[PDB]
Amino acid sequence: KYLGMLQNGYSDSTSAYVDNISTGLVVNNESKLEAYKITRVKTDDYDKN
Amino acid sequence: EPEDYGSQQWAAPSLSGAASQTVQAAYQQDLTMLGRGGVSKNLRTANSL
Repeated sequence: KYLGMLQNGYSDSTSAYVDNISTGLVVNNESKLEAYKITRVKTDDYDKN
Repeated sequence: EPEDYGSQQWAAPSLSGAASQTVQAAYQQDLTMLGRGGVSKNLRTANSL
């Protein structure tokens, strides 16, 4: 409920939202790991199609 | 008691895809190779298939 699904290179589809996505990656600027979180709100007839 | 493991690792397939004859034939061939022989050609199954 807080973090969602941690992305680590799962199967091809697997979805990515439960209903959030969050994971850590190494920044390109230097050798420090950052963590990001994205939340999605469905809209305009997402259920169909 | 343990918890659910493979529920979130399952990619939902199409009805035609799940009932495809090629998939079942490949799985049965692999099982027979395992049971009667033991040859491990294509060791990794490449779970995307």
